[PDB]
Amino acid sequence: ETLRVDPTNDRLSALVEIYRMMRPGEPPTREAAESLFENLFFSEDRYDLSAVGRMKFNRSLLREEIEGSGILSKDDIIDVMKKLIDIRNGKGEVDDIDHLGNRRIRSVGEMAENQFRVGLVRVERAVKERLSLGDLDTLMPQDMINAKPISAAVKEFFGSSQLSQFMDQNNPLSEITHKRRISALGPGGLTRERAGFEVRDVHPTHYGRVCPIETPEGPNIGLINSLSVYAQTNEYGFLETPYRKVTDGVVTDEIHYLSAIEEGNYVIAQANSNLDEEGHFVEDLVTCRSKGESSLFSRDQVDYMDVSTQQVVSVGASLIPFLEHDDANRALMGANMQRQAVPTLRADKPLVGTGMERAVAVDSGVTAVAKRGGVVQYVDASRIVIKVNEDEMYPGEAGIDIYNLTKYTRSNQNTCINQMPCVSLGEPVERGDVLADGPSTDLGELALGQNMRVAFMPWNGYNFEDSILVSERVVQEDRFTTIHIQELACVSRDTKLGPEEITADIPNVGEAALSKLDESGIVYIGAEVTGGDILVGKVTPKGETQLTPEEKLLRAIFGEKASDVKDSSLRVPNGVSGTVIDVQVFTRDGVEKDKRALEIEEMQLKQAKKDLSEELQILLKHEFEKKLEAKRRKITQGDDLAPGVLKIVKVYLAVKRRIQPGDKMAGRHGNKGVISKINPIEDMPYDENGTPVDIVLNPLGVPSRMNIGQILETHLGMAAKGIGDKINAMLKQQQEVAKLREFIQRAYDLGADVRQKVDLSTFSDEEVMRLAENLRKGMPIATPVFDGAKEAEIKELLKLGDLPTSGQIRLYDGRTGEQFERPVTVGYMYMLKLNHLVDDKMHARSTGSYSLVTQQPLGGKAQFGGQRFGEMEVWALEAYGAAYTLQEMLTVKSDDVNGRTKMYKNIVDGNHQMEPGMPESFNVLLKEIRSLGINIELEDE
Amino acid sequence: VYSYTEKKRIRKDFGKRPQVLDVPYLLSIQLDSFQKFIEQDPEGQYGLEAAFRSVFPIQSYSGNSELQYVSYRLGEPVFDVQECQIRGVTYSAPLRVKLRLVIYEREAPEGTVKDIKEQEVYMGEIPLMTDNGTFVINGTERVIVSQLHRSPGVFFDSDKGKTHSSGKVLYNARIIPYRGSWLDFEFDPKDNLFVRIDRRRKLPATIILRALNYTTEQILDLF
Amino acid sequence: GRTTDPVRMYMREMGTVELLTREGEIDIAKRI
Repeated sequence: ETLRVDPTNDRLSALVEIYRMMRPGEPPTREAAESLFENLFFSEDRYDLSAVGRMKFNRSLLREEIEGSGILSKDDIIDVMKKLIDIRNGKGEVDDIDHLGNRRIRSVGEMAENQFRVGLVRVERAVKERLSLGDLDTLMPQDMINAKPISAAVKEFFGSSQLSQFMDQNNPLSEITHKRRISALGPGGLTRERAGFEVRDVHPTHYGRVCPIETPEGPNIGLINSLSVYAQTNEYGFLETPYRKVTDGVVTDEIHYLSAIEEGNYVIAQANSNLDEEGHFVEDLVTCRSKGESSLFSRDQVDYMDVSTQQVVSVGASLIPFLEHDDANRALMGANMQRQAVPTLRADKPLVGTGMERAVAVDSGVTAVAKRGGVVQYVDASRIVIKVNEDEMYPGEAGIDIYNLTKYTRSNQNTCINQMPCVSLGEPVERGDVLADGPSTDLGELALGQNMRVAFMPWNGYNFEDSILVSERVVQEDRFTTIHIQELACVSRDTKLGPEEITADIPNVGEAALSKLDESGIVYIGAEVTGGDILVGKVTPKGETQLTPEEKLLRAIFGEKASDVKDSSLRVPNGVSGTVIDVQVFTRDGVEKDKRALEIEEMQLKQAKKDLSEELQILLKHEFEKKLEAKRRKITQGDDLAPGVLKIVKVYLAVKRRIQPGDKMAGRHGNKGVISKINPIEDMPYDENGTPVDIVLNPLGVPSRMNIGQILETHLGMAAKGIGDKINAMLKQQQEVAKLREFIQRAYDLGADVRQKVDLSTFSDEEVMRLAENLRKGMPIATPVFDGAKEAEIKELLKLGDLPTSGQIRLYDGRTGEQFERPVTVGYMYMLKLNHLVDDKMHARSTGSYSLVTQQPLGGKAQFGGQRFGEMEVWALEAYGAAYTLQEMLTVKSDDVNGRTKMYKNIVDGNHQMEPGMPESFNVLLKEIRSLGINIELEDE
Repeated sequence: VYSYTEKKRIRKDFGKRPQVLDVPYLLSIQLDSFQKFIEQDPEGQYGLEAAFRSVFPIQSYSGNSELQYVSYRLGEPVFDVQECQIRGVTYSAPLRVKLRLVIYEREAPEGTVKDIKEQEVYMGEIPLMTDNGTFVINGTERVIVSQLHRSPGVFFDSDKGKTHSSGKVLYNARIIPYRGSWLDFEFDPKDNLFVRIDRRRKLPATIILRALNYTTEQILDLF
Repeated sequence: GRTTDPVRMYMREMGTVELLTREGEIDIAKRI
């Protein structure tokens, strides 16, 4: 029937028909049509199924050759048509587009290679065109090729592309979870606007390859998936996950990485399956999943078993203790939130973790890890020096390692990156040991927040919907305080009226305002500035001011002169108040350096010599001196700045944000919350011992959203702290080594058969005391994701300490001293400070700058702009009778140019009346419709 | 066995399933990909070598003057990572490619060449990956996120009866390359097979068959 | 078929005239 409807009769007619389809209007011709068809699919230059493409093509056609060619053939096309026909009638299955055996993974190397090849083709075009006229001795292979296209392509990819983004750096976990992030968007993928639900949905093939919960909720949900903990990538780019091979009945320890399409062909046992100490399943019927579904299978039926119970989740999802007790929505929220925790002043530790904190802390290069074992030779806040053990020493070298710690620097999110040593002098360290603690890390453990004594009770509406009541002791201990380094640049350019200057002479500012600036006009280092103070003093030349009358007169009266320079000094933003910790000066090559630039340069040169000289002293002389001349030349070489800009001064401010109502806190279980009140320590609930609770959380938050993990986390949290408290006592009275060893050993055993064994007998008395001192703040506990601590074990640990196993104590009102009825749940919960500080979100405006084409206020808080009173707000005003409110909102407060100045004046003299007028945007619309050939006018003028 | 930094403070461990495979390096996905891109292998499989081999050799149309690629190397970065962050620059390595311009003597189909000009030339600066999977591009640390995209090959994706009344299933095949145009086959409700190229106007499928130098008789012989 | 591309229409209209024959340009200059 296709032939019946087919209009063509010969090959040339078909070629011209497809030519008319491809290039309508262009008359079809023999040679052109032939070339077009031969270039579509059968020319290697303009068509390529990659090796993976050929492999998938040959697999889908049931061929037995995994390799082949990159261009299509007659056989390939005809076989595709034949299989389509077979699917139409025979037994054919629609391919699942969302199958992870059908979706490939592209990484940075591949995409960069593709864009480099794009640059190469667009340089070869020029190379060929130039070669069109071959020469003998006038051209070289340096003039036929231009680097600009290749550089432009590479820079366009790496700088301005959807798949290359600013690195989320407010956390170790945020960095690590950004680096292993999968996105279906970008050039070659879908679009968030028209992706479609089916692609967003979780697939049974995501199991162990793509996390089911770690994904952003919003416009692009299910399109920004994150890689699972154990997931890998094929040579071809398909995600594969590990499994332990099962013989007849023995679970072997050999690991096979199975891809999605291979996963169906076997039945895979669960990680929550038992083994009788020899590899055999205890139960004769085990739960498996064969093809999408799961069922029970005989012991002698399974080919594979899950490598671990953690392998379904991502790294962030696998840091949530008691995840299995949390609703999937709330777990999604919890992972997303803990990606946003701000590093506080002192990283505490998770008192209740999952055991994945060490992996995240070390794998992300936020700490300093020993490259080679040895004995610590010198420790300082800024560096560590290791004397390598001779076993790891290479013959031709000095066995010394110098780790230079990153001191207070700025992250992409304006947080504080700072590395502190975590070792003492003369201590033995082995390869892979943590030597310094980066931001939000405690002895190599990821420490995103603080473990706080929380009580679950209402307390007077101060935690009403999700609000949080916080004690003043929490603020006093500065345990949710953060450092927020920020850059501020003053750039002096070359203007037409004259070059800009960074002098310290600034008109219309008194002696005191310029006290913080040195002679060269730049603030001092360490100076505590306030919102409004000058940082860099700058002045721009100006002329032909065109003074008005009754101002010429005033200047004449006071014998004053109008300055020929206007003030353009860099001032501290209003509200911000920190200390100046760093100043950088970038001077153009030709310009002459100022006093402060020269002073900075000498400090950098001496520092450079000091670092190089110390390196040689600690540890070669030829490389030392050669590097000193290179380092010296780099320090004074002069900076390649933008065109016109004469000199750049960057000032780094260091703020300290403590805590306040409006700051968003969160636990790891999706329990959000904004601090509402900060309470005096004598107003907080307290227990029989007079110890107040740090935070009070509403218990009505828990039941509606089934995140029970937090409650569990609280109980275990209490239990953990309990152990520490006991240890604390045994350390305040110098009891003995034996008693501490016995109690700590008893605390590590705890009943149920746990895979972890700790024998304190091999711990020397000195080591046991160090362990006890590290455990006096609480006993850290690991509760793996789906293999956590059972409730009975929590009760047993609560019993080891003298805490009740119900998890609830009787609390008293600090206000009245009366016992709260109905004992309340108190414990320790890991609270995080999220990067949603009310410092950065409060914003107000009376009048300010206005938009250019439409005479309306501007955007939010960076241009000091106003709030959008959108269309739905207008509807709300209309539904009320508020017609004067609405009119003033859309005429005098926004758009009427003459109206808003009159309103400002009228308010100034206490006459709260307006002359509304016509908004300027309607005038713009009238001129725009008239700018088409449409005559629109106002009647009855 | 307890490492020194873990002997200081041991985390009590619940959980009963023994560990058989430890967590891999968490940043392998980025580091391995960029290593394969930047490192040069003695094969055209991966990276800049693959790109050069795939397109860099060039022949002057009707002139038979050739420009061929020998090897490449990455020059030392001018600045370190920290200096790039401070000044504001892309942590990049220069790309120096060895090229050879071979000139063929006129009327030499055998391959006799006049001369060869072998010179090393500069082809842009490629941004480098720091030790932790990041790129500093203009002094700011950037991350390139891996993309999950439809794999090349043939896919059969009949609609679910959402097109025509009675919910008839119209089957289709689609060839997706890495580079090139798309080639779709589809069915209409009247049970006819139609070819479509780069998602343009529909055509009867047999047209493509005729375009491949097939007659009606052998077409029916095939199908 | 049909197209809206102005460049395609220009190509259509201009390509109709045969390019030239040597000694034809000389005769055209002669006519000028």
